[PDB]
Amino acid sequence: VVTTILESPYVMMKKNHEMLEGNERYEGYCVDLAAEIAKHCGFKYKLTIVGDGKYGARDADTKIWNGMVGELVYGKADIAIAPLTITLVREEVIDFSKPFMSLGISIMIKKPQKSKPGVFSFLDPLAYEIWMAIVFAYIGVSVVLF
Amino acid sequence: SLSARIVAGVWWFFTLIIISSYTANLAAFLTVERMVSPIESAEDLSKQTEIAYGTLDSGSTKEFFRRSKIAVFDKMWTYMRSAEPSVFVRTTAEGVARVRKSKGKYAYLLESTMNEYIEQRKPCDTMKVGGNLDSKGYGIATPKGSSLGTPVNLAVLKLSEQGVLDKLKNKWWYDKGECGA
Amino acid sequence: TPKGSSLGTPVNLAVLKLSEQGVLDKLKNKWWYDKGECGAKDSGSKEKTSALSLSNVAGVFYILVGGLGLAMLVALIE
Amino acid sequence: SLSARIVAGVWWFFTLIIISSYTANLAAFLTVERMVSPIESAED
Amino acid sequence: LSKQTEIAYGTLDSGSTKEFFRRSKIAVFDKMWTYMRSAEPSVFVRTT
Amino acid sequence: TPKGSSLGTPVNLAVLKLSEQGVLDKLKNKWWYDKGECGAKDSGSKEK
Ligand SMILES: C=C(C)[C@H]1CN[C@H](C(=O)O)[C@H]1CC(=O)O
Ligand SMILES: C=C(C)[C@H]1CN[C@H](C(=O)O)[C@H]1CC(=O)O
Repeated sequence: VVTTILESPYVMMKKNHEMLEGNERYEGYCVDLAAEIAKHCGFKYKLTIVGDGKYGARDADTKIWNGMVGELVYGKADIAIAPLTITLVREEVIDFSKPFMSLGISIMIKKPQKSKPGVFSFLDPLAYEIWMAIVFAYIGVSVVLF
Repeated sequence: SLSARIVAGVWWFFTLIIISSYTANLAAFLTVERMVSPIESAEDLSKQTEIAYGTLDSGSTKEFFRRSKIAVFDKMWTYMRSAEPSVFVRTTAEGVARVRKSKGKYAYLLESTMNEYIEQRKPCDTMKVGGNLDSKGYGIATPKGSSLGTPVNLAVLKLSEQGVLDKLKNKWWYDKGECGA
Repeated sequence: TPKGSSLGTPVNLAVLKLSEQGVLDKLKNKWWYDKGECGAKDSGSKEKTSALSLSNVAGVFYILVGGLGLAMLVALIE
Repeated sequence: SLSARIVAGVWWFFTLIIISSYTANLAAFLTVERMVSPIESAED
Repeated sequence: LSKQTEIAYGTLDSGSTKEFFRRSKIAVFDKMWTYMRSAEPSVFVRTT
Repeated sequence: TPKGSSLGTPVNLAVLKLSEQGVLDKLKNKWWYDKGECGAKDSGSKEK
């Protein structure tokens, strides 16, 4: 039993999922990866959606794990294939395979496109240092002229 | 006074060279189509408080900012705690929606992978800027002491080595992409 | 570590610990870009503006200055 | 004086074409540098 | 063209081209056949 | 194929089936431009 969470493009419902049955009705990176791990390790598997719809965490009061990690420790599922981050608290509790993907904490911003000119940018294909030097040259040559 | 002629001549040479280099490089700028960014790096984003930025409410990213001992991130964490309206979002999609609606008011900190994905999908008006702030990884999880752990581990090894993971990655991210390259 | 060893799992936990508190990043920065002889490492990333570097125009600035100095000399001889 | 004037004209055109040439070639030189290097990609 | 939804694209109503996109198992063409399959307003045209 | 052979029609169908699956395209791209010792079109300019 391979438990996973719905995330794009990790796990997705095919447009025909109403008609499709079982493992066939899920498409995604994680799905193909499940196929590969199964083909290499030679087992038949059940693709399942996590009941809590959460990855993992420990309730502060009860100390009980939630989501797929909980599915793993408490024995609702045999394996976890999903965008699951390796952390210390999780590693203590379950065994992690070597990382199959690299990620980092990164910044997403809006794209400025065409409509935002950045007048300063068009005023400075030359570096601000060059402007410093050219003003200094302007006043210096001005005093040499006077 | 030929001293004046040498001043004016050399200075004329100077300004001519400057305006010529400007013309040349503006021609190059317009021809080549370089990428335009408002923000260089995360640390620069800390330095400039003009743009508000946020993370998800429950996740390991917020955990990173919280329990990290690194300076710049501590600064950004000080910024992220006190700001109202609440800068934290329940879903990543919601936060990115806030990035799209704000016209440059909002920056979002998230996992590089999800970032790249949303980057590739319509409207594709949002970009990933700067390098990674840290390095984590996803992995297949197994229950402790289970039989499957080590063989699925080796399977993952093989798949990384023979290029299956990379090809699959290229398939689901950029190749199924909604906009350009 | 050798297969079946006792130290592997706790040193693993230790690696994760260090990485989560940013120790590894600090170490790499220390032995790579901190001790860097060339310097301007993070510069080439954050500072890559393409555009124009001051260094190229610098020479023109120097022939301007030297021209002003020769102009000073010629002003003296007049 | 017509002589000196046509001298000034010819020299003006001369320095004109030279300056235009410098601006042109510098423009090409700088247009080149921001093109993605072929050798950079492993496949290439 | 396959990697952007900004510009719509279509083929005839019937012929070797539609049959090509339909039967083709190649990635780009499979994708374009999906796009054309679910697209509205219908992108198919009766004549050249 | 020799005139009157039993191989003619099925190899004909084989060549067709191959063409429709893009196999000829991929194989040509393999033997021609994949093993090429000068990269694409751009190599010649050398930036002037
Ligand atoms: C995408 C989400 C919400 C998940 C995926 N991995 C991280 C996890 O294992 O919690 C979460 C992201 C994050 O914490 O920034
Ligand atoms: C013009 C039409 C409808 C015909 C002509 N040849 C192809 C055929 O005979 O199948 C069709 C072109 C196409 O399918 O786009």
